[PDB]
Amino acid sequence: RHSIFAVTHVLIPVWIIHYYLKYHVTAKPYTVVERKPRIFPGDTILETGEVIPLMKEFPDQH
Amino acid sequence: AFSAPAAYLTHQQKVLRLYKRALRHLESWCVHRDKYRYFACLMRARFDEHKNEKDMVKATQLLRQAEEEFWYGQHPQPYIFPESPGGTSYERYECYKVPEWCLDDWHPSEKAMYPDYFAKREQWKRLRRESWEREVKQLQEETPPGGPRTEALPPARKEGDLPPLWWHIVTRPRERPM
Amino acid sequence: GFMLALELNNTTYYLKFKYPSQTYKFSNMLGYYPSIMHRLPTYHNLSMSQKSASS
Amino acid sequence: HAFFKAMLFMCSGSIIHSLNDEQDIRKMGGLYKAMPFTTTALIIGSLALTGMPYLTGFYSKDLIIEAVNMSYTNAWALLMTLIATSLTAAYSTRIIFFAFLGKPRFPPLV
Amino acid sequence: PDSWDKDVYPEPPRRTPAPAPQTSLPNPVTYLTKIFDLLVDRPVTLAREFIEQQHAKNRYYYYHREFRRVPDITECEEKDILCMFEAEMQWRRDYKVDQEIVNIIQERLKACQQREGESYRQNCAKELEQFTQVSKAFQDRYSDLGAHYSARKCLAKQKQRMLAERKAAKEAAAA
Amino acid sequence: GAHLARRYLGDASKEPDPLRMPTFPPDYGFPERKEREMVATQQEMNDAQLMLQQRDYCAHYLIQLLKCKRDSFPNFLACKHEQHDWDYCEHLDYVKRMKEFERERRLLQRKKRREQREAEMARG
Amino acid sequence: VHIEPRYRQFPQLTRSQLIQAEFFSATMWFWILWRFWHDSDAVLGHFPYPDPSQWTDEELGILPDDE
Amino acid sequence: MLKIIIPTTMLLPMTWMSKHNMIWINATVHSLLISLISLSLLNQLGENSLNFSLTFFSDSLSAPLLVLTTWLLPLMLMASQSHLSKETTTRKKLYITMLILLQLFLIMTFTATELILFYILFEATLVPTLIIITRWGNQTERLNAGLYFLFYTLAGSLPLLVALVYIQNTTGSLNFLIIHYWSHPLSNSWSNIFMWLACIMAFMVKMPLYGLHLWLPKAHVEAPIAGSMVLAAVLLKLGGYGMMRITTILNPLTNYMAYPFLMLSMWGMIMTSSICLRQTDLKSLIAYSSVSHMALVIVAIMIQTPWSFMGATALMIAHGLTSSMLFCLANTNYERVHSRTMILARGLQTLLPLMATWWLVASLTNLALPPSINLIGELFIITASFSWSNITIILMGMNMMITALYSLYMLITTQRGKYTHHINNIKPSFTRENALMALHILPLLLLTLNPKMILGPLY
Amino acid sequence: SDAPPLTLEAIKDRVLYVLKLYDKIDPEKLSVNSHFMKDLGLDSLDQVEIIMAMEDEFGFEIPDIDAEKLMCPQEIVDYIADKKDVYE
Amino acid sequence: SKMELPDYKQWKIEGTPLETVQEKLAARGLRDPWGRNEAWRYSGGFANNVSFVGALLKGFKWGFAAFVVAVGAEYYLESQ
Amino acid sequence: QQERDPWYDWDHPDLRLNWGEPIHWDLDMYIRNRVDTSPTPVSWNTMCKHLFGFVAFMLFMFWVGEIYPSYQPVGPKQYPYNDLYLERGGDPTKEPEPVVHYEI
Amino acid sequence: SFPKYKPSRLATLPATLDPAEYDISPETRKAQAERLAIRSRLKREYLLQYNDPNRLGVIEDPALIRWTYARSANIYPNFRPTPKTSLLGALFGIGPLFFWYYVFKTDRDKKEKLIQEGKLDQTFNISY
Ligand SMILES: CCCCCCCCCCCCCCCCCC(=O)OC[C@H](COP(=O)([O-])OCC(O)COP(=O)([O-])OC[C@@H](COC(=O)CCCCCCCCCCCCCCCCC)OC(=O)CCCCCCCCCCCCCCCCC)OC(=O)CCCCCCCCCCCCCCCCC
Ligand SMILES: CCCCCCCCCCCCCCCCC[C@@H](O)O[C@H](CO[C@H](O)CCCCCCCCCCCCCCC)COP(=O)(O)OCC[N+](C)(C)C
Ligand SMILES: CCCCCCCC/C=C\CCCCCCCC(=O)O[C@H](COC(=O)CCCCCCC/C=C/CCCCCCCC)COP(=O)(O)OCCN
Ligand SMILES: *OP(=O)(O)OCC(C)(C)[C@@H](O)C(=O)NCCC(=O)NCCSC(=O)CCCCCCCCCCC
Repeated sequence: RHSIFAVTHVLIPVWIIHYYLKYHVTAKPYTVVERKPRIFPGDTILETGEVIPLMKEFPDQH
Repeated sequence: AFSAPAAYLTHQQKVLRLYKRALRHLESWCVHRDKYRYFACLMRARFDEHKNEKDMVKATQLLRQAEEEFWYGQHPQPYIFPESPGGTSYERYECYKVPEWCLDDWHPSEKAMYPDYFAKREQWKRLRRESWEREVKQLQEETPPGGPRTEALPPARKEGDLPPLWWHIVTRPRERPM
Repeated sequence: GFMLALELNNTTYYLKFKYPSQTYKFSNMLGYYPSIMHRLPTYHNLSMSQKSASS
Repeated sequence: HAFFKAMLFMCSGSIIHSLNDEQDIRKMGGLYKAMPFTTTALIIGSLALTGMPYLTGFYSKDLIIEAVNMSYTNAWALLMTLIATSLTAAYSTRIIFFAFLGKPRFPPLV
Repeated sequence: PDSWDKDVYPEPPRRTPAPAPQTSLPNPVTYLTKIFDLLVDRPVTLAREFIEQQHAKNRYYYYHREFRRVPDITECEEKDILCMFEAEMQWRRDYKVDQEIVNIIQERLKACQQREGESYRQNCAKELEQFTQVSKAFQDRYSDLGAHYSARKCLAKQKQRMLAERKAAKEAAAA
Repeated sequence: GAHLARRYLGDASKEPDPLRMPTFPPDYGFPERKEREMVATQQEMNDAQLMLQQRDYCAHYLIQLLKCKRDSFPNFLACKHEQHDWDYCEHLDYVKRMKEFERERRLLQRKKRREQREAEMARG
Repeated sequence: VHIEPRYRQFPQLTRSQLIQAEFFSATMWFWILWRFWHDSDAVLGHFPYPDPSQWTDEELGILPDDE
Repeated sequence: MLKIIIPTTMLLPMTWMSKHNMIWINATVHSLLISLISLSLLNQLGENSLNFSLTFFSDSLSAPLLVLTTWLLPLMLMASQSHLSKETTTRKKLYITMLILLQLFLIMTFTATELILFYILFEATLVPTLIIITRWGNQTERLNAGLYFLFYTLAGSLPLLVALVYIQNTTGSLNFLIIHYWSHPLSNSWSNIFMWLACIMAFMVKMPLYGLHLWLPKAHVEAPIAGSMVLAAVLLKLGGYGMMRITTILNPLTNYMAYPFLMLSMWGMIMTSSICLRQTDLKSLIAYSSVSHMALVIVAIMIQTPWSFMGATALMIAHGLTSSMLFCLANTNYERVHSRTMILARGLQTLLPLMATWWLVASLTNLALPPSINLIGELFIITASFSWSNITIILMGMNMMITALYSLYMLITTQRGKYTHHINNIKPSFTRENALMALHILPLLLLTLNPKMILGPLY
Repeated sequence: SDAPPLTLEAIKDRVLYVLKLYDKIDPEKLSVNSHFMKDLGLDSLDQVEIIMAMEDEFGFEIPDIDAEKLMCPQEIVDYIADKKDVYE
Repeated sequence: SKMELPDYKQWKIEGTPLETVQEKLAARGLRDPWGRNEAWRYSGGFANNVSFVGALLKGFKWGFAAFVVAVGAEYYLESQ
Repeated sequence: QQERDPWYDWDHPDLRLNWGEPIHWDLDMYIRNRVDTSPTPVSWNTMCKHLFGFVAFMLFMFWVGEIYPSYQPVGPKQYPYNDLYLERGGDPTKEPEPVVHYEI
Repeated sequence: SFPKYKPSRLATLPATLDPAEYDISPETRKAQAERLAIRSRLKREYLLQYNDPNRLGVIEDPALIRWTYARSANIYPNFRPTPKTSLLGALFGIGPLFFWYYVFKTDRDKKEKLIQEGKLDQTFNISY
């Protein structure tokens, strides 16, 4: 009774939505398409371990 | 809205209506209170200037020019009371007004609630039923043979009578029914 | 805009009354757009719907 | 705009409710001290709407004006935009002056 | 996933960057992600694994229907109704398959546009070219047939196009 | 703005037309011009997914600013130096554009003056 | 909270509403002053507008009217 | 197909052998069961139709029409038993017999393989409707309206017969499959022009096409509730079904001969929509809205594109359901106040709130509120017409603007405002009427989730 | 909540309060049943201003055909009570 | 509830702009009979009201004090 | 129907009609939910003149401002890689005319 | 003395500016009295049925039936073919049809001629 509302109106709906998305929606191709993450010089790739080279010796007009 | 209208408005009523309308529009123009009092005294003096004119043609002409001046100088957005015909709450509560005869269609389970109210309603219905013929007879006897010249209605004249055509006037729903 | 609006608002405190100008009448009546466009086209359409289309 | 416009409307509704469903500003007098919280809320909202610096509306409206000022723009459009920017403060002043300043003009039953 | 074919629905290798923090402040996104994983993800995967165990106890299969190749409308006689009917049915099936091919190409194009972000104009030229070619072929085949279309009308359209191409080739050869 | 008043109220042929500009070769008066240098490579700009309008000669500072945004996310008040550097680079680009505008304007007011002087020298 | 109509007198007021209004007004003014003292360049600008008349004809590559 | 026809026939001895107080219950129950059985026809193929035998076949175009026709009969029985209470048992059974015969004729008409049988049943549908209108109507005009219903149709349908028996004398068959497979182009000659006119105008009259639409505001107004329901929901769609069927043999002449009918339809949309704005009669307003909606289907069929055909099918089904519901809602008010004047009874939302909700839903569906199938059909027809011609968007959209105007006006006049004072006999809505509106509106919203069921053979 | 349930005594008090604030009316001679013409020696233009003062007092507008008839404070109180459905 | 109207004899136009209106009307030979009816709008808590600029600067003093104390603290704390 | 007295005790107050009185041929157009013919503070043919004049003046001023635009004393914005030719559509097998930007 | 107000169809003349209410004759007063008498008799006839306790249903208004009948059923019997009626009918029923036919025919012929010579950019026009 302290937090019954938070499980009947939030937790159950998010459980159902997560199940439907994870195991039914993504079972088909191109259903959930995400924007490509931004890659900047000096970043490290988590898949291949590649390191992006730095950005070519700034003129350094400071 | 209760008084029966007349066939025409006399000169005095027209001048009084013009005075009230001009004062209202002047208050609309003069927002501040002291300024409105000043110019209302000025307007009252202007009206009293011709308070004792005995030339009816001259009085009618003066009223005509006053009306023309008012129409030229009226406020395009005069102040209107909220429940007035032009106000922001004119017919706001009409959707909540329900006629009383609908209570006759209530289910007996609904009438089980509010028993005293429905007993009093039955008393009122009996009182209405018992006095209709007398009201009809009074209307027939008082009305001239040609017909009613105005919409004014006569009051009850004997002891145990009610004024003719009283049910719908008395049993108005409310001004704030809900 | 703040200063002119405040000045013309303080102007209303004076004990002077004068009839409105045509610019104020245009501004207050919404450029006479509802007073014209809600009356002429609607009247013409509702009159043609009965005089010719229906009758 | 969503924030301060919605809260300005709630302040207007609060005034209307407190003045017995009266919406004409000509019958609203001195509410600066009678309704301090509503008064301060409407003052903050009018300041934000007019583009007071470092308020919410400053970060969008002033940049909009500066962007119109440095674009290949129709000159009449720029002039009308500036005049509208002035008229915004004009009607904000109208609202504040006729709703919160001066002497009361509502029915005496407070 | 293995549900669909990766050759028919390709996507780039999905390069992602490793988290490299600079400030000492905590990341609310990481805390909320951990909360979502502990509170939402785990019950869902438990329920799904239970459902999968239940499904594995009853394994039955369904098959893709194979349709033989029947003679087309070009090999049918003028008023021979049976081969005409069979060829028309085969043509309708081919029309539906072509529609679905166009649909697959369009899905590729949509996924390209969403995935590439702000570089979609440059990084999706191949998808646009494939869609242009497929759309041109489909327009040459089935466009302007209208309602009450049939294999005969498509054959007549192809014959008219072939006459136009032959005339154009003859005109070009005269130069 | 003054240039608007001079172009619209004065002689239009004495001032540049922004749509058709520049009308003179880049080496008409300069003895030697070095090509403008770009730091960020095309692949870096493509991977950073910069807007096409954002892909200018100041793109490297913008890339640094975006990287510092992403790195220190909860502290949204940390990239003062990067934002300042990007703004300074854009300011330099704008002053270069103004320099080009002024050069073109004075080239136009010099060319027609020279032609009119040559014509006046050939009156008789 | 229970306040009565007053009929031609100033309405009854509570301490909480007055202190809340004053506190929020002071908060807004403090925010404005703090941001101005920290982010003046957002209003007064950060870089100066150069004067085109101050640019030499050698900076812009301009021949001395004889070539 | 006989598994649906034979129970409909068996409804007659059932009705005639039932008790004096049990006809309505049994008829409603068994008609609903027949509707449940007819629901099985929705399992269509993607290439060719369901050829049950040499005589009857079912395509994706006629399956929704069959389902709607079978579904309408229980609603007609529910709506008719109120005003037929004082009627004698024999005349009640005669009315139910008329309804059953109409349903059987429609069932056979929508499934006939051969055109002459289709014409025979499509003309046989006239007799029960005429009998119902001229016998159980309420006013003296019901006779004249009946004549308008009888001679408008026949004058258009008699040449059609002369055309059909002519075609079989040249091609050798009138079977629809043979006609489709052995189709040949129509030459541009006066004889072919008049054969095109003969094969078309019979279906234009039943739509009705603007100009030949005068019979409808009479027949729909003076008919009883069930007569108007069957006229609006199903009988108007016979012209569309026949025209969609017969436009196969008319190409390529349809490119040239459709211009007058297209112009008539696109201008009649505006004319009828404007007429709806000034109508003192509610039933007449609904009748005119029916013509305004059918002009769109006429245009869609005339322009001859797959999107237009899908839109026409969806719009036909949606308009049938919507017009039936609107006629029921108007009849509920009429049975209280005994007058069809729209402004006589006002402010009914205060007195009948749930009926006001039904009115609101019907009005919203009428003006094609998305994602209702009305909107789907209208939008498909609009896109097909825009492909046909861009300038068409000027008219259709205008019609849309008028369509929302007279609908909500119709809602405002009867439901909003203040109640009229002198009326005091407005009883609470019965369970029968509320169930009737619920059964009218729930399938309408259910069809949104599965639009492909009502998109025709072109899907 | 909203405005209190105003009563007959409140209406009479407010009407007499507004009338007593009128300079042309002597507060001592004023009574509930005091006629505006006979007892107080006023004119029609004065009655119009009294009606307007009543309207400003109670925040609602009285139609002129109803306003002309109200000749003593008791009539004004009765009219306001009939307007606002006040029974006590 | 359970409240009665204030005394009507206290509503005097004294010290209010109604005096100004009365004097300019007496300079014309006329009088204001409704002047007292409005005196309540100038008598009690409504006697004095703030101006527009004062209204805008509602909490400027407290906010300015907080701003200056915070700035003074931070400026000297930054000199570690 | 709006011009009729709103303070009269009409038999139909919303419609402002009395029982038995003759009804206008065009009542449904004047129902006051619709076309209004009430007198206005400013006469017709003057409001029309003012509105048409304001609209025409606005249109003419907008056209004039289009003819005389407003801009800043700057040159065109310069983009490095052939004005971003590869990004702005592509076609990498063309090698377009080099656009050259020099320092100033 | 002031700018005069002139009435229009959609902005009628106000009652206070109408001279008819400022030139009164005994016959004018008699006409006003007769109008009031008719209105009062109609009001009494309505109120007698309105307040009747025995009455249950809708009070039938002959004016409303007359209005509806005149608007719907009385039109054709009172129609006569006249040059004005014939011209108005021909215009409003024939002109729009041929105007739209001409517009659509012109547009479609232009489009078909563009298609025939193959310059319309019909790419990606799969659906129709
Ligand atoms: C930074 C460098 C720039 C410096 C610029 C120079 C410095 C400023 C310049 C001064 C500009 C105007 C400033 C004074 C404001 C006017 C206030 C006033 O009292 O006016 C008196 C009078 C109205 O007073 P009233 O009727 O006695 O008051 C009645 C009671 O007070 C009723 O009392 P109430 O309580 O109802 O209050 C009524 C309302 C006042 O009632 C009104 O509505 C009248 C005020 C009209 C405001 C119009 C201002 C802008 C209009 C733009 C229009 C564009 C073209 C439209 C022309 C269409 C032609 C058909 O009072 C207010 O609420 C406050 C007024 C607003 C003050 C703030 C305005 C500031 C913005 C304007 C100045 C621009 C500064 C920024 C510019 C930056 C650009 C770089 O209006 C006028 O006579 C003048 C209006 C000004 C424009 C009208 C032009 C003449 C119209 C006909 C011309 C011939 C046409 C021939 C046919 C052609 C056909 C093609
Ligand atoms: C209220 C609504 C009722 C329904 C309305 C139905 C509309 C029916 C109209 C039929 C449309 C087309 C019919 C004939 C096609 C063309 C008609 C004619 O205008 O075109 C010219 C025809 O030329 C002349 O105009 C001949 C026709 C003139 C005589 C006909 C009288 C038309 C007057 C309108 C009568 C009203 C119709 C409705 C009657 C109630 C073309 O010139 P041409 O190239 O040589 O002929 C080509 C046709 N060929 C190939 C068969 C030879
Ligand atoms: C509610 C009003 C509805 C009006 C319906 C009536 C319109 C029908 C149109 C005319 C129908 C007649 C066509 C009959 C069937 C045609 C079959 C056919 O192809 O025969 C033609 C012959 O076509 C005809 O003979 C038909 C001519 C018309 C005769 C009757 C005239 C009736 C009025 C015709 C014009 C009106 C049409 C539009 C009516 C408008 C109604 C508003 C060719 O035959 P062959 O002799 O073999 O020629 C080839 C070998 N040389
Ligand atoms: O005291 P009562 O018995 O009630 O009657 C008083 C009255 C004087 C009306 C009557 O006794 C009488 O004798 N009337 C004679 C006619 C008469 O007075 N004619 C003159 C008309 S008054 C007038 O001209 C007022 C001038 C002011 C113009 C008003 C317009 C205001 C401008 C608009 C402001 C926004």
